[PDB]
Amino acid sequence: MLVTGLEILRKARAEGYGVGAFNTNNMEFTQAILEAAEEMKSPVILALSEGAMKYGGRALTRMVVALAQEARVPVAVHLDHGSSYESVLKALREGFTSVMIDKSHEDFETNVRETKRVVEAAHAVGVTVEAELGRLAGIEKDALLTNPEEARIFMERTGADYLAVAIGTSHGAYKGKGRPFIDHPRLARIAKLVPAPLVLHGASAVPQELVERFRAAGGEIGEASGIHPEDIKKAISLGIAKINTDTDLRLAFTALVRETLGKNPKEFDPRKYLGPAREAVKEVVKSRMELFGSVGRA
Amino acid sequence: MLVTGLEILRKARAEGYGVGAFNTNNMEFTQAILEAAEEMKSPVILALSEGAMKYGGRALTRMVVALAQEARVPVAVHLDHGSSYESVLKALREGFTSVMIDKSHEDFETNVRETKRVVEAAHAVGVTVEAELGRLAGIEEHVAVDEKDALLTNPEEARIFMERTGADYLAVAIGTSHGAYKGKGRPFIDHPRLARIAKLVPAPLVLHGASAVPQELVERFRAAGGEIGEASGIHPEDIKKAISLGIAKINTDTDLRLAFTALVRETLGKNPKEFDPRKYLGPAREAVKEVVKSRMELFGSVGRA
Amino acid sequence: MLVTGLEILRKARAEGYGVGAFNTNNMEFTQAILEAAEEMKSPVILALSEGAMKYGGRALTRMVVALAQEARVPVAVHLDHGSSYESVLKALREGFTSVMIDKSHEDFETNVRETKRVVEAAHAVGVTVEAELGRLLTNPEEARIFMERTGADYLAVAIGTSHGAYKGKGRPFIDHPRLARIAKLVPAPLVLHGASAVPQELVERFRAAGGEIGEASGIHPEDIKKAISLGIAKINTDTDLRLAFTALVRETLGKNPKEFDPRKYLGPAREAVKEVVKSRMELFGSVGRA
Amino acid sequence: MLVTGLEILRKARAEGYGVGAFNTNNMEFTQAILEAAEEMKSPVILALSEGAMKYGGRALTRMVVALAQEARVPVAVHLDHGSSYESVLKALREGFTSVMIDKSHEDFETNVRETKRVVEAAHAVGVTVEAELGRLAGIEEKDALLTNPEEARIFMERTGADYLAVAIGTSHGAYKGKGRPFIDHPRLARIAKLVPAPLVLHGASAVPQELVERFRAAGGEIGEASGIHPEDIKKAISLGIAKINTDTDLRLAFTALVRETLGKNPKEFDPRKYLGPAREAVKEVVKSRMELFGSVGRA
Repeated sequence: MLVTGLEILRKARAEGYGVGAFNTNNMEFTQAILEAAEEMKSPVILALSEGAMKYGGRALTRMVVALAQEARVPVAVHLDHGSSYESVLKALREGFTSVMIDKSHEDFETNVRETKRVVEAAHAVGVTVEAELGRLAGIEKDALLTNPEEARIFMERTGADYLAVAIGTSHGAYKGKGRPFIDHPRLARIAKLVPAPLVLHGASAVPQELVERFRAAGGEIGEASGIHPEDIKKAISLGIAKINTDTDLRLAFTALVRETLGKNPKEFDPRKYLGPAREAVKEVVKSRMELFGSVGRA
Repeated sequence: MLVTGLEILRKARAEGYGVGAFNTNNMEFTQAILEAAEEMKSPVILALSEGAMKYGGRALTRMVVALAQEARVPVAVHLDHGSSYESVLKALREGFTSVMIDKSHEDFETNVRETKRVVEAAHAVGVTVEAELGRLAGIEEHVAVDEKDALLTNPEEARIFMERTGADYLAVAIGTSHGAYKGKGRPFIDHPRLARIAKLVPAPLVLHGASAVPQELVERFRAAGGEIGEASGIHPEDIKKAISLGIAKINTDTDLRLAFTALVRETLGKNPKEFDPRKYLGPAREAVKEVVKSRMELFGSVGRA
Repeated sequence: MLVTGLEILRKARAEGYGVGAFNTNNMEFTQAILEAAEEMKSPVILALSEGAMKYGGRALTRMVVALAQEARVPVAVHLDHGSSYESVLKALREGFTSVMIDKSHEDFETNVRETKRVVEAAHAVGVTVEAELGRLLTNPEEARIFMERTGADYLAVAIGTSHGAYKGKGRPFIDHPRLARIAKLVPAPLVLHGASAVPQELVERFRAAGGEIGEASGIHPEDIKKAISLGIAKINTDTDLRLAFTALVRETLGKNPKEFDPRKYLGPAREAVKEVVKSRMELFGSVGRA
Repeated sequence: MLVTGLEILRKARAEGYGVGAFNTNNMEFTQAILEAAEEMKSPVILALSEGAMKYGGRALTRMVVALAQEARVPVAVHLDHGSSYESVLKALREGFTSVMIDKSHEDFETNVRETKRVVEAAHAVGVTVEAELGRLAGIEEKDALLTNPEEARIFMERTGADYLAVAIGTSHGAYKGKGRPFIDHPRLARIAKLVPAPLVLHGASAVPQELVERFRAAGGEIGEASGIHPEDIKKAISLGIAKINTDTDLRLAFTALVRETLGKNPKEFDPRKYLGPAREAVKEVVKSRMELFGSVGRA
């Protein structure tokens, strides 16, 4: 059933577990993510960037909302990192149950202003909002990360429902040389000041096994590095209630596409290579839920 | 908008042009097909095999019906070679506007029996029915009494089959067959046979296994991933005459799969560092859209919406 | 959320309570019933007769199915008393999650043939079926055989009720012994049709607002309580709903001649139906069962 | 099929006819309106007021939108007289294809600010907006409650609104003015020259005598009911009115039938038996309306 973010994110933080948000751009990804959630009896978030809405169009948005409603477990549909008030309005129009505008690159007053305007429109129609303070970039001394104090003020001036924090993560397959630094003490401090559920983006693990599977097939990838699993577990115990995963899914999906087409030159039936790719995505989603502890939490 | 197609097809034959039916299995194929339809302002049929339904499930069926409705051109959603009564029932349940039961391999009475049962079920819920007589197998120009009663639709039988069953369309067997290997050189199409059947069967006619399997495409596929044999499809001119002769609905599947895969292979082959799905499914979807468009140009449905 | 009748009815009998199946013909009725189920945190069944489907059309079926999915309680959408195989097809086409063809009036064999053919089509698409044997009596042994022959999912038995505002004179008959006997031979959930309470208070209210009603007679509460305990898991409800609705439309229009705003007389009428549904859920014991 | 108001209205004004917008509050009304539009091969607008939003809830909004998409004729779903930005947002949320806010009671600049903000939100979403300037009041003081033409042109230019609702004499209800309601056509004709965008006429029910008396007969009471004369509608359209709203005529027709069936049959309590013919009467009214507006066959 369709629900807002706040719904399940609160029980998540109060219960000491995290709910995974997974990015999707088409049918096979949406199925993999929802079946995984059904089998694991876990709540889940379908994340759709603006890039997704562009590639997906009406086909994607109506289907995600439709499958989300028809699922037996709680499912929210979030627009991730919206870039404008107008983008947010389109997400509200397409039935998203949670939205967010990324103005973390703006000065404080501008971020508060943009965010607050989004909060009023979203709440006006029963939708929840994820605010964003600090910039997603790996590393403190320069204070490019979330200021816990500013975080409480941000949440108070805007009336956002949950907060995305910058403590060391970043999108993509190269989050750092070796194990990326995650500022836990900073996270704990923010958590003491912001009781609202916390959000962790750019959280892919980029597992070595997966990195090698990609190479073994199509190949070509550098010193890829993701967020260490132990850091995910710790960040969640401090208050992270929502964790996004996009890169691991893309990698798993393409690795299977390449090995299937590589091993079967004569093959030209789409489902024969996209189906296995879909399965691999579903498996990734499940270990992800197991990792976050959202299993059996629906 | 969502239509049953009978009206789409009736106007197709009445005006001597064909409407393309295109197989889909996911989002990318559905978008390409429908966009190609919006462009060209052409009516179109979204075809889903039983394999598509299993692969796509509710996600696919729900999406195809929606979108079909939203479209600004006439769109029909057909089952295509339904294997059983229960298969047709699943199609009715998922909102298809036209179903098809394939019992061409069975004797005449069993075909009629099964088909008729489908017509009653479909018509009870405002859905149209396509039925086929004769096996879709290729034939050379050597066989005598073979390319007659043995294989290929027999006109007299056609009229009778269509009358005993309440079918609305009728797929005919005149030399076409599925897959990329339709026959050495230009596969023979029994045009006179099609002509006779049309003279006895007024209902719109349907042509399956009609992919063109263009050489350039074959070579593009080999140039990338590769490995395909002496691909041979139905000649464009045969498609034109057949259409001028009463063929109102033409199914295309192989051409789309090949184009889509050709592009996936080359994009992934050219950019090993790529793992963002849309980077290879996007250009693959675009190649499918272009295939559909040219297909509509060949069918004469451009601007017929 | 939208589910088949079996899913909801199976647990009902296994838990010792009954689920109400309330007939709807339009928006206000569908809302009254769903809002009742939500507040009572109870599973519910929306029943649509062939007349309902005729009157409401695709406007009604689309809506009922949509509201049911979005419901925060388990909801089933039933064709109730289908008169033909084609009628059932339509119900499956419109997204119904449960169907039933009424062939009780036919001979056993005809009933079994007709019903078996419905079970085959519905099951083929994941929809469950209710089968009827008797007149709104039923032999406990005929049921067992009837059920095993036609793989139906739940059975409605003739125990002494009758769909109408006059189910007898003194008190309507409810052969509890006959129920237990069949409940012993049929483990599948049992259904009770024509079990309206046609309350004295409502009859009086209906009359006070103009409008005539004969010696109204319905089923007694205790009989429902006992029938349920014995195995009745689904109780069809309609008459009482129409009465309350009409009772209110009348007095509102009578006490306000200048009133021509539809929501002014249909709204309080919708309210009365919601209240009947709630008390109906209490009686069946489905409150807080979602 | 679902379309915004602007599509059909622009065509209407150029071709010289009007498209009817009919208020609905439940299923029966929505069915009556759409069936009439289908049978008349006419485009139609389904109008929902905030009262409708409250009364029908999500059940009504989702149904109206779905049936609109399904129809074989152009159908727009408009919010009529939204009372706030938040209200307009909800309407965008529920899939409406045209919205409007009514702050015409406020001063010009406040009205412009409020409308422009609504325009930006709707257009960003592919939805069109109807602006309102002036108070809907009957007349026989000058510009105290009427639509100042030159002000309209300025109103439309500053607020990128798609169409304009004018106050040239109409008002809501079944009591529009003693005798024949006065319609300030000249006022309309001037505004029309200053504003090329399609015009809208609210409070335009005819309140026909044979329906009023029909109501009294086997029914309740009603004062000296009076609506806009058919001629005033026929001409207002020739001068640029592309959209005409009807609400009261439908409520009356519907209640009249409800009252007659119940009154003539005290034993009746099957809702479909009294709502059904009520729905048929509203449908006949809608059909006559389309005929009057000149939209038949314009689908």
